[PDB]
Amino acid sequence: VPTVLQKILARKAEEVAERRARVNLAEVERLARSADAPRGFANALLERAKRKEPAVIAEIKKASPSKGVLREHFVPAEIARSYEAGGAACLSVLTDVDFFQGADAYLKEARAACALPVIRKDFMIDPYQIVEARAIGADCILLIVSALDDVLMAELAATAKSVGLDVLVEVHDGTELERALKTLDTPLVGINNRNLHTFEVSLETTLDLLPEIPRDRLVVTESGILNRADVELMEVSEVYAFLVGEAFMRADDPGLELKRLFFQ
Ligand SMILES: O=C(O)c1ccccc1NC[C@@H](O)[C@H](O)[C@H](O)COP(=O)(O)O
Repeated sequence: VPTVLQKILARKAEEVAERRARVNLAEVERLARSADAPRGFANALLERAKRKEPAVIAEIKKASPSKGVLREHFVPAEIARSYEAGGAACLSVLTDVDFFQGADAYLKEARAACALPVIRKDFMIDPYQIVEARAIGADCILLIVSALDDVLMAELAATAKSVGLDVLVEVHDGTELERALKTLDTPLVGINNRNLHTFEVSLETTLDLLPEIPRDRLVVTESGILNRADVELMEVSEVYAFLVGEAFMRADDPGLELKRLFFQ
């Protein structure tokens, strides 16, 4: 529905077709069976959150639709190592090329550089992309409720499980939340505080949904985390899992900014 999302998804269908033409599904499936074992993306968040410790998914993002270029000097392996040293639980690596100035290679490089699990941050609309995520070494994929009907969403999640990927489902409102909870049993329920129609950010997007989130799910609050008051708000509300990019991409030492926001 969101205009920018429609444009991304239209492009995404083209890119999938183009890649499938060059590398067909059977080959991507062979590469996925051969990849390094998944590192346990959900487990890494769950083991910290259950101890009331910050579970930070640190995001490697060169540019974005809402902000333009976020980091001039962009070396994924170095960002990954800084993130790990600063206390991140997992990484998020944008692999979308035309809207986030990302690349699949950035995920391979970030993952090889550290021992943390990595979510492929991209726009999944086709089982091909899910199998491909595992072939490039991802430990988790992203499903965006705004972008999917329920049957397709269940199908993509089932494809992910069958290649050993964890699933992060992202919602923006109560209607999307209830579709996600009814359709998927992943524990990882991501709430995006950034409205994709206006690009406005509200941390209360997360807080207002907590009364509908079962205790067997883990809330991952996404976007808008910029300062320590934001972190305090979430932790007092018993939100311990975060997806954060801009706050770190604007800093000289991204891992140090992570330590300053979460571990002092
Ligand atoms: O950030 C954007 O401009 C944007 C635009 C269109 C679609 C999705 C978008 N962002 C996806 C969102 O998951 C963010 O990359 C992460 O939540 C990290 O947010 P940040 O901490 O950088 O505000």
